Amino acid sequence: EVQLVESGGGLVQPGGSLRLSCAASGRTFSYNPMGWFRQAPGKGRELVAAISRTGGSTYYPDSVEGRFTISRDNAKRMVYLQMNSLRAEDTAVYYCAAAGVRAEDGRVRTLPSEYTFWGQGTQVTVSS
Amino acid sequence: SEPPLHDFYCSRLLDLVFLLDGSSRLSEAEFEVLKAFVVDMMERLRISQKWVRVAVVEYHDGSHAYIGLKDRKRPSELRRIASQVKYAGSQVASTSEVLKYTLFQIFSKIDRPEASRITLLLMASQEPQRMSRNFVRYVQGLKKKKVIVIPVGIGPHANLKQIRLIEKQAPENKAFVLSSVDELEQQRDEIVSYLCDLAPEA
Repeated sequence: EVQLVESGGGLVQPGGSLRLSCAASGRTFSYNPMGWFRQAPGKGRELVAAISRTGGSTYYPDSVEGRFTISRDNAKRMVYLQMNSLRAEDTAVYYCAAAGVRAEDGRVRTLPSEYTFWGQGTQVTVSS
Repeated sequence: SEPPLHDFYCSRLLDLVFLLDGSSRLSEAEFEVLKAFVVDMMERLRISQKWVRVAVVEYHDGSHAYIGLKDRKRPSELRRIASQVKYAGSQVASTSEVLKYTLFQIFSKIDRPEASRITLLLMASQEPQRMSRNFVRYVQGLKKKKVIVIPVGIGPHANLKQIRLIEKQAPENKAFVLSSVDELEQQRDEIVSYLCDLAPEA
């Protein structure tokens, strides 16, 4: 299988910073394209950052662009989400995910259906 | 473990054999381009005993094996070995003899029934007919061991009728016919996607 474990959530004031981490493991992990989703309470899951297998390409929706940075470390099998200038509307559970549809193609994945493997989520709360 | 060099990274169950024409139909510089193609392909594979295993053989009148499927070395070192394959420039590069070698030495025992097995036969020459008596027997032997033979004809002296013979023995045996070694880099992305598609994910 592929296993993903997130950490780094927290309670911050508006304007604060976090850096989420996701540790990947499992024999079939192949440095898959990875992404971060978030889910506001009672709502759906939205892709807020995505990265290619090598890390040379990324995607963010315009709602978090400029403020979030996804990066990865393939020696440590980690992916990260740096979250700057946090806003009340960033409050959500954040999930790490790995693309498992035609994974040999390591380009950035933007469609949620391409994401096959999921972490358990980490809570981010932004409150004044 | 070594991290991937490219976004394309084939992590599938595959035994992949590269057979390199050692004849003088390729100049020393053209052979360099052939070797760069092999290295380029290896960079796009997850090389490991549990994922993609590779073998590299230069064939003349006889074989010189540089890498075997079971060789437990780092991918970086295997790619270095492939990049240092020595030019032979022989008069004869026998496809019959190297397919015999593939059938009776490389795949003498199928260690990994769960993996696909592919032979990339990079051909630039035509062996004399006196050496081809058992050519079909060896190709049929490979088919019986579920080894896919993919001939890559390079240049105007590639044995086209052996390529057509290879395609006819089994429908999996797709051929790539190229103008020269310069076309290898341009068809590389297509070829590696095709080979990866032939292998199972689990």
